[PDB]
Amino acid sequence: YDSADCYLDIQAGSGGTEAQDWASMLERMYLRWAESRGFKTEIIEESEGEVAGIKSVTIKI
RNA sequence: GGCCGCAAGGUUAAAACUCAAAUGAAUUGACGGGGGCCCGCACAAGCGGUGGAGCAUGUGGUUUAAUUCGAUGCAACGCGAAGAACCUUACCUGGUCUUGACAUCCACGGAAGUUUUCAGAGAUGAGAAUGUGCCUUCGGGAACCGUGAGACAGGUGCUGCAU
RNA sequence: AGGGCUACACACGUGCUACAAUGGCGCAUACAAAGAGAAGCGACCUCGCGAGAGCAAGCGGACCUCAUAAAGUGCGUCGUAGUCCGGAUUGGAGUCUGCAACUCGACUCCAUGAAGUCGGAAUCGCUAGUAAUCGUGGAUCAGAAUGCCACGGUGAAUACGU
RNA sequence: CUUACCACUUUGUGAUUCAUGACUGGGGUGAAGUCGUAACAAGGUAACCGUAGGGGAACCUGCGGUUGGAUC
RNA sequence: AUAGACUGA
RNA sequence: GGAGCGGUAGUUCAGAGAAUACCUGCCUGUCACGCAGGGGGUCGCGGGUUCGAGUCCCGUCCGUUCCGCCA
Ligand SMILES: [Mg+2]
Ligand SMILES: [Mg+2]
Ligand SMILES: [Mg+2]
Ligand SMILES: [Mg+2]
Ligand SMILES: [Mg+2]
Ligand SMILES: [Mg+2]
Ligand SMILES: [Mg+2]
Ligand SMILES: [Mg+2]
Ligand SMILES: [Mg+2]
Ligand SMILES: [Mg+2]
Ligand SMILES: [Mg+2]
Ligand SMILES: [Mg+2]
Ligand SMILES: [Mg+2]
Ligand SMILES: [Mg+2]
Ligand SMILES: [Mg+2]
Ligand SMILES: [Mg+2]
Ligand SMILES: [Mg+2]
Ligand SMILES: [Mg+2]
Ligand SMILES: [Mg+2]
Ligand SMILES: [Mg+2]
Ligand SMILES: [Mg+2]
Ligand SMILES: [Mg+2]
Repeated sequence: YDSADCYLDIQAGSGGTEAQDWASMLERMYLRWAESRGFKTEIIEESEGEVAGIKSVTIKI
């Protein structure tokens, strides 16, 4: 699968809302890194956090 | 498990495991959709605005080689900035330098300086002339430019949760 | 050295100008305060429709310059229309600083003439020379204010009360 | 030789105790999850006790009792 | 008359 | 296998609309709730009639039903 398209799943953990914000900060830099490499970005699913951030994101790169 | 009861259940009554506390009275604050008494353009009475339009300016976001850094409820957002074409500039691209742009200090060479060409976007580099002066134990040098050290310079680099 | 901080599918904050008749425009005519000026303030005269240009006094200033204040008053006109409102945007031609206004300054002249007809939820300031409104000056600064700081002109309404 | 006593051993049925057993009831710990906000102020329907019923859940309601309830 | 909730150094 | 019903906003339902949902701006110290302004599907898929089709007709996937028996 070295040349296969990758699918990234980011789920928040310990930290609650702050963890969700950290997850949102984590996915943003992954998307920007993929854009810099030229890879296509596709938001498969994102379950927005209750207060801030997103609990879980699945993005196809 | 035993006894009692139609039943609901009552009475007697543990163990494993887990924690370093649980708890009572009182004290100082803080808070209450508790009480009482007051103050402020805080409401109430008025006047004029913003939110709709265009433009100026700042910020978040996006973009970008860079879109420099900081300020984020009131108490950030015409804020640091009482003023970015160059400079400022701390950012990016490219061309360059490496005791250095900026300081002390050692030794050596030179006055310092003032003008002309020269190739480069410029930094810089190659020259060419001009003067080569002043205090002066006339013995010195003093200043100001270069060379070679190497102790050092340098940072708008991080932490305002060390100050 | 050049470029960027001025980038632009958007959102927010603070302001300026308007949506006009308590007004636009043309003519005439009164009343202020405060402040700065020597690599600076710049008179008078001449030229340019204009921004400004040439020449050249005065002043280190209660002396000279910046420097006609506007709102106001009189007359005329416009006559309720996106208009003789509004001046965004754009084309052309210029002036000034500065080595150099392409990115990216200010201003002038001709031309064009956008939205905007009083703004939803919501929200702000003000108790007297205050609010509202009108001009003037200064710091920064070679050039670059609708921002900041200060100066005066007209000048209200309302407060039963907690 | 025989009788009596009697150990080993055999049968049936109970008791007690240990280990284990598909499944199942509650209990204790969570540096983060979902649903509410029941208690602490008069906690926003005063709280609690016994009892009965009801409800995802903390809990709600009826009857009696207490102050270990504020304002008045 | 209505009015809920603030994880973890 | 036979006889009917359907298939439409992300979902559930009407015939291109409603509720929920989703943005944006408010309120709030922040979220929720609440207020205000918006957008969102071209009718499961194909053909044919029709000047004209989500609609009418046929075929096809797709789910829903009832029946499929007597020796
Ligand atoms: Mg028992
Ligand atoms: Mg009021
Ligand atoms: Mg506006
Ligand atoms: Mg910034
Ligand atoms: Mg810093
Ligand atoms: Mg620059
Ligand atoms: Mg430079
Ligand atoms: Mg501190
Ligand atoms: Mg800037
Ligand atoms: Mg500009
Ligand atoms: Mg003076
Ligand atoms: Mg006009
Ligand atoms: Mg219009
Ligand atoms: Mg007062
Ligand atoms: Mg000035
Ligand atoms: Mg200036
Ligand atoms: Mg005034
Ligand atoms: Mg409660
Ligand atoms: Mg209660
Ligand atoms: Mg009940
Ligand atoms: Mg009694
Ligand atoms: Mg909750």
